[PDB]
Amino acid sequence: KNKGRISRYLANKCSMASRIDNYSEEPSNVFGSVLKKQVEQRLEFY
Amino acid sequence: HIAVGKQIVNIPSFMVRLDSEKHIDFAPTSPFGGARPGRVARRNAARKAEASGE
Amino acid sequence: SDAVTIRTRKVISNPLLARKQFVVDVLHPNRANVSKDELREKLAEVYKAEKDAVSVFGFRTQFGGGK
Amino acid sequence: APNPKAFPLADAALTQQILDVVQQAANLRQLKKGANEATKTLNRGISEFIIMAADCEPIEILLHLPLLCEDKNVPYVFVPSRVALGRACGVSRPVIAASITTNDASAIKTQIYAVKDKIETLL
Amino acid sequence: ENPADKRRRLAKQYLENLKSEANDILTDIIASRLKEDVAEQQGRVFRYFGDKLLISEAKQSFTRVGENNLTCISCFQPVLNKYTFEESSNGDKNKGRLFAYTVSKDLQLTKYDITDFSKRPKKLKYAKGGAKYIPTSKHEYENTTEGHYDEILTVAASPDGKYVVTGGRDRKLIVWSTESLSPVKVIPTKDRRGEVLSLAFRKNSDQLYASCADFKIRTYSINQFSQLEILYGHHDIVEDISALAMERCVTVGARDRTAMLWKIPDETRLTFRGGDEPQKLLRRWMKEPLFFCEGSIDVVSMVDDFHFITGSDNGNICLWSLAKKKPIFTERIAHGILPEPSFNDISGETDEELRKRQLQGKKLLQPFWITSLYAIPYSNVFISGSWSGSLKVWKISDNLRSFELLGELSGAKGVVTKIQVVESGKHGKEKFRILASIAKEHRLGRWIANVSGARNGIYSAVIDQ
RNA sequence: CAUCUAUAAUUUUGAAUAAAAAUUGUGCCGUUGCUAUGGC
Repeated sequence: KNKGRISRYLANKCSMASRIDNYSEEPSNVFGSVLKKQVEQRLEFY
Repeated sequence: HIAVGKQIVNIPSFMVRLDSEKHIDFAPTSPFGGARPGRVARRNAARKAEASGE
Repeated sequence: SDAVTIRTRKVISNPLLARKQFVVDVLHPNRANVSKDELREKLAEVYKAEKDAVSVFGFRTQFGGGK
Repeated sequence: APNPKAFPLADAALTQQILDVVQQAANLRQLKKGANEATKTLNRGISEFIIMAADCEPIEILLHLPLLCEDKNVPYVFVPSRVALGRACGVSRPVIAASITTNDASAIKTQIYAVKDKIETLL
Repeated sequence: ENPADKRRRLAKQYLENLKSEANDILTDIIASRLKEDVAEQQGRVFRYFGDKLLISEAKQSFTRVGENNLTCISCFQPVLNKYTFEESSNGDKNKGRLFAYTVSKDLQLTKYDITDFSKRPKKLKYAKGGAKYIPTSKHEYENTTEGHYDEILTVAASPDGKYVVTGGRDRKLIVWSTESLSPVKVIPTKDRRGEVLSLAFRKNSDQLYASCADFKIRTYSINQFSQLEILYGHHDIVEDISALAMERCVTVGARDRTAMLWKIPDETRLTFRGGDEPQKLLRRWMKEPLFFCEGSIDVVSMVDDFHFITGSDNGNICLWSLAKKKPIFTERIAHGILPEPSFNDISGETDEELRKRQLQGKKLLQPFWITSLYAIPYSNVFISGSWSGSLKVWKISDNLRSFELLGELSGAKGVVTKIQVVESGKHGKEKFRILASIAKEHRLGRWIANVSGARNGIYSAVIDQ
């Protein structure tokens, strides 16, 4: 259950990372790491 | 059930203007937009209360 | 949670017949056309006059009711 | 030298007109709120026009939308604040992208067509 | 023992006090003072301390509360009743104790004592609503559970000091007693969208103007615990409301951008629209910068019985008079424009010049809102606040056709939800006290881009002369 | 709300433990000290 919900959260965030990574011209691991830290903080919340 | 502003309008041929077009809503005396329910609803509540009381 | 509400309008003093003449607008939600005697009583205690002196007549309830 | 990625961006008067039709559509249940719901309406084909916020952090997450808009011939605007977009959209939280869908028996039909005419001449 | 001799003796003691203070000020005057003390009731402003104020050394203070997002605050102040000289307050131990009542989105209602101008607000009593007040039946005929269960949204304390009313998103008005905070009565608005969004007691009276977001302004009477009348007329939600001694209220409804003044006995509503044109403004400046369209209208305050000020969310603070329909004065973006997004945040890209060229320069700036606004009754000074971290105090020029900025107060840190003024001291030199409830987020939604350095607090500022 | 009981300060024995007559800033964390506060 929580595995399914966290996978859905990860799907949302990886989609957003895909958006920025494609449509920027030279992408940036700072926003990569921002999204990763957000998902990890949500995992700690669970 | 429907009142344009405050008047309970019961004519289906009323030709609303713009201010009326924004002001149409349920009348405050109706069981849809206000006070106590209709006769069917309170009669059903009464008969269910009776069938539980006996 | 009901409240009759009286609002006089266009009070015209008349010292010829020694009176005041006006229009009375009553608001009475969830209530059916408040009695003339009770309106005489309430108007008397509003204008500090006597119930035997105040007079009202010629009423009309709006369509839909509540005034 | 180039355009900004947000472009076309809207003047304040057009912004007021846009947000007015946004609020009436959200009142009458015609408005899909969010980038995913907007992309889904663009795929399903039910959308009438798109509003997009031009200051979200960062801009690419909703910049994926004009590609679908250009390939399916929908007009889109960029308003300058997702805060004001969420407020006029009627959400308790900023929205970055909204989609006014199509309807035929809609009370706001000429309002939507007026603002959409303004957008199509803005492009 | 008779009421005639009792009233005569009280009036003579009042005259002795006024004559003695006339002696202490002489170390005409009595007639002018008495003319003032009656002339509070009728017409225009008379309190004229627009230049007497010293905002420089006005002593500021902040207190923090342990609950998040204070929504509103209303302050009670007993004033001597001039017709019969008893008091405003109800008890004998109150002896002129000033109170404050705050309501917060944690479903909490708190009563503070603020009668000591030196020390801090002392939390006398509190009350909390939870999920144990959810109504069982969803019929909405009875919404009459004795507590709040959703997002208390405003408060108002009665001028007779007997009750305090709280309204929120749970479409109720719960009236509590003031001393034990026990809910004496509860009135649903009886609607599926009738959320209570603002309250105002009629000044020095018992009537109650509750403006609710089914586009309606309901009017209750408290000491009878009844509803008199529902006033209709707004297109978008009626967001804010002000009231004074007469039976005229004033409401502002937001996206239709209208301020409506309701004369209740005459049963007549006046409307006021703005409608500035940035083309005319830009060419009126080319006849010699940033100009914002009227986005919404948020806050209102009635300064006397013929003028009132209105604060929008595009920075405009306007002054309206009952004669001209158009605003008689309009102060521009006054709380300043908002900070600019950071280029790395707006890009997510490597090329700094590209981050800047997508920051776009001028075409992306927005103005500070006007979250709260308050005028001191029948005065020529009013206070305007937002999340710019500083209250602004303004003075109306005595021709009552324009106003100017007296000063700033930089004790603020966060969204200024509500501004209130309490006065004390003698009539010669009155000590004013500004109490503002300040929070991290807005009253209604969240909407706010994470204001930095902001706490849930009550901000006091004592001003003299 | 008034009255009364106790807690909080005084009248008296009194160094008082002591016995006697009456009255009227925080939900958690962190810093700063002769009260100011930074994060969630």
